Amino acid sequence: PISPIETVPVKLKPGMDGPKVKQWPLTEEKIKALVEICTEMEKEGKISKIGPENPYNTPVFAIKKKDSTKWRKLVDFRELNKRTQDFWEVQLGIPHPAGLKKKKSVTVLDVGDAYFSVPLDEDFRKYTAFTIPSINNETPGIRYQYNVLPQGWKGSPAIFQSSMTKILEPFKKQNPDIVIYQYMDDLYVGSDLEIGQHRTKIEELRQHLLRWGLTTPDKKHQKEPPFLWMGYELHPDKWTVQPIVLPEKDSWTVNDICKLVGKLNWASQIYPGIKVRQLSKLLRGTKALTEVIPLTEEAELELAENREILKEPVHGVYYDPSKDLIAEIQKQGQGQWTYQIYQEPFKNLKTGKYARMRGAHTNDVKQLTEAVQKITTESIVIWGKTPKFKLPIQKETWETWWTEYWQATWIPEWEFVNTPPLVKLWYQLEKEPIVGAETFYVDGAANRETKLGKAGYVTNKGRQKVVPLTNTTNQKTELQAIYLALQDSGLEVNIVTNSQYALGIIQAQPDKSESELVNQIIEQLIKKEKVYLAWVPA
Amino acid sequence: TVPVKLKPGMDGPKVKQWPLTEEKIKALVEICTEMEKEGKISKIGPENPYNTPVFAIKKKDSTKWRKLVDFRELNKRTQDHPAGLKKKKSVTVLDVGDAYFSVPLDEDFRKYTAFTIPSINNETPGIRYQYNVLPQGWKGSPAIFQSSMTKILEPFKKQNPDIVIYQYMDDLYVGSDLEIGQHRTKIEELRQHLLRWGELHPDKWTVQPIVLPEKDSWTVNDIQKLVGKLNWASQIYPGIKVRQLCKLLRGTKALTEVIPLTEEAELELAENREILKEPVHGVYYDPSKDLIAEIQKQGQGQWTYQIYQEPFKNLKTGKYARMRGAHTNDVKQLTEAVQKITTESIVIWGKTPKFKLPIQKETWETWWTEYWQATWIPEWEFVNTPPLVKLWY
DNA sequence: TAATTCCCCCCCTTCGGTGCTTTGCACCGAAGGGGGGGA
Ligand SMILES: Nc1ncnc2c1ncn2[C@H]1C[C@H](O)[C@@H](COP(=O)(O)OP(=O)(O)OP(=O)(O)O)O1
Ligand SMILES: [Mg+2]
Ligand SMILES: [Mg+2]
Repeated sequence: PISPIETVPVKLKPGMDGPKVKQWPLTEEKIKALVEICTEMEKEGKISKIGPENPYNTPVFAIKKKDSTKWRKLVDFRELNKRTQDFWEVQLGIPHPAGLKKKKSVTVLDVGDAYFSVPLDEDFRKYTAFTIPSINNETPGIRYQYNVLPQGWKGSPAIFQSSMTKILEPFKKQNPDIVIYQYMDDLYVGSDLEIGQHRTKIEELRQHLLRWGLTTPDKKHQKEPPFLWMGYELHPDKWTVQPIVLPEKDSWTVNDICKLVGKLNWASQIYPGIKVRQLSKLLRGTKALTEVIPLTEEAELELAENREILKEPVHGVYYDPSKDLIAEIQKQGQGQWTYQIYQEPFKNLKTGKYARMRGAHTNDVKQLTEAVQKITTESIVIWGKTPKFKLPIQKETWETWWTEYWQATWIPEWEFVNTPPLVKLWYQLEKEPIVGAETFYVDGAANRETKLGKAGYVTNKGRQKVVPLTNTTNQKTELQAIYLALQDSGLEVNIVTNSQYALGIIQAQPDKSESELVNQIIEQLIKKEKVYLAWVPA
Repeated sequence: TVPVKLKPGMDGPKVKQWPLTEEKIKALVEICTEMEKEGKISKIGPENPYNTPVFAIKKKDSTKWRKLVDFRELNKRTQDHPAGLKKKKSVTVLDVGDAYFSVPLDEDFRKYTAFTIPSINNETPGIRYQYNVLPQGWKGSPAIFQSSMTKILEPFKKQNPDIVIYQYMDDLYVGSDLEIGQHRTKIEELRQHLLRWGELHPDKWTVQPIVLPEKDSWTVNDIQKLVGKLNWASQIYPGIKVRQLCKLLRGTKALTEVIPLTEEAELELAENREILKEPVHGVYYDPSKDLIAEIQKQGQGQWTYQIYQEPFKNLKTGKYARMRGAHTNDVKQLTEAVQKITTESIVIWGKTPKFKLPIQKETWETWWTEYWQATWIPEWEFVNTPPLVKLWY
């Protein structure tokens, strides 16, 4: 039936009238199902027949309902959505099974015909009119309007979520020792009661829901483990993901690569060691989503490793608030990191990866800090607290990094774990000039019109070298001059430049960059033994 | 007093809510249930398209929680100084924010004061509330209680027309020239007077000068380090020539070579030291323009800051030394420095400054709420490039 | 063809803003596209 809950008042934007879009020609097999569904809904009173007093119209269509022989009826409300007032969404995330706790009794429930059990605002019903075209040809068409929440409207989900919360609140008030997770119309109920006393509480909840016009059919009422919930399989002592199937083909297109990357990203939440960078690099520069992409050798190796990782049964465990949260981080190379969150050794609560590249130039310390921050934020949403970190970096390295850095940075309570490869800085700049070494006053200028430039130097001993350049900007000749100084010198060298841009790049101690000149300079800096950089105004 | 109306052409706040920890969620739920029970806030639905963030802070030495709302976007869209508070021995700040929770808010305007409380692990969709009374944090809220405010502390004001009181947001700054044991007694009398009817030292503030290095022997590198400082300082102080110190920097020489100073260069150096020991002339406060505050990290728990309205025209320069989280926590020290600078700026001029924080965005948004202990929130932006050699200050 | 809405995540691409002086080069940050998952 229809809930006696109050309706949410809605309105149109000022100056907008309403849609008048005509209906596109529908197929016969869809038309018959639409007619049957509409007849049933009109019998139950969810839609109302409309006449020649309503000038609005909006096309309708239908799709298939998951693993069922039923149909889902939808309306293309794009114009009405354009002219409809703005809402504020109340759903802020998705519950995770790793955030659950161990309960002695569990039940999963689903509400049948969720949207069609919530009334729609009376003054807004005239804008929801639609027409069901005749089979082939016969009558002009039967015109209806909606009395309940339609599927396809921009305001329906928030209204339904608020109404469901309002309905559920009184029951949760009187039973504070029963855990209820609600997502849209899906309900997960957990308790520490005996099974016999758990069934009675479930029946009382079902009666309370029915009193408000919401039905819970026995088809989607789960009573025995394992339980299917939000794409996961829940067992009494462990949880896992529902089976993930990877496409197995010999010719790959851009769309197939996109879907495979998405599936691997989804699977990387419980399977440890998933890497997608080599597969993801193939998406750069391609345009059409049907173009055959020849797989490289660095991507085939990644695919072969990920395929072997997913051949083993992997499960998680539930949260225990009486213990500690431990997150351990490992480095995989090429700016990729993995992490595991657990409470007891060799029993993971969850796993994850981090491979974002932020900035033109960076080192290993900054990426580790970014990964720590991301893990901290994720652990606050799921568990509400920050874990203890196990980082592969020496305490002396972090101490000497954060004290000399010009920004402010911090890492929460952590301890060092000796698992190679470790995080370290590859070179350091002298704080004082080196006595008994060449000075290498360098310079470089360019012309902005011809886009031509030069970069040279001179030393105290008397050596000079000038190298003309081409197709370079003004702030590239300075880097070229610094590279020239680093090349034609010994192991210990002073350098005096005229540019703050190059000095600011170099002083951050990068080890990777998107520029080949900076990458050359990084290797030349690692090669040397003692380097000092000084700036002088022009 | 019927606040009415936003700024012409503006719409309203539409800011999302950041996640919180379990203790903060529990405290917020406990506070909001009691607040709703007394008619201060009311539950709303999704048809209200406005939102502002909220969180909670534990005040020092109180062992209780306070709820804070980020009413920063509402303030800029809303339509419609004692120059003796800086010269005062002891100044105290008192919380008078609890007074606003008796004056109701206009029916037309309360839709803009909407906020959402999240849940741990997203077990339930968020719960929304809107204010029925004047909220704590909005700029137009004290400007309504002000007419009623001009009459509460009058039986304490005309008695002793020496104490200077000034109100910003929810805070009352009260200052006198009494002893630390008698100023406290007068503040206690004011507390009693407030109860029945329903420690800063500004004189210890000084600027931070620019000091030129003093040495007996000067190398080529040392001279190069000095000319680079004088060239930058010539922007703030017009009249510095620095044309003889660069004459002995001609030619290619080893950085560790000792250059004897010419007497002409010595005279120039002494005169430029003399023109650096005086305050800058030609800088005034424009009440219409905004204030900008820059912070630089110096290491070993030392920070420097500059407050100015126009580039190279500094209104104040200062240095902050650490006291909590000693060389262990950096976000804590930066947060404390920001709070201190904001407090100093409210006592003078009157407008809170806009901060150029020397931090990354994500770490700040992650960790700044764990140490904040004020009731106002200044607007800020983050810098990314290295500022300079940073030895100017 | 084939058609809808809301939420979370990842990865790639464009354009606007800033600001250093270089007046347009270099760097960064949002919004949009594709894909995964949920109802
Ligand atoms: N593809 C979709 N488009 C629009 N709304 C959708 C879609 N899928 C789900 N919803 C919304 C509307 C549904 O009423 C609500 C709950 O989904 P679901 O339980 O699968 O369907 P239902 O409750 O209408 O039918 P059933 O009787 O099979 O449970 O979520
Ligand atoms: Mg379902
Ligand atoms: Mg359902």
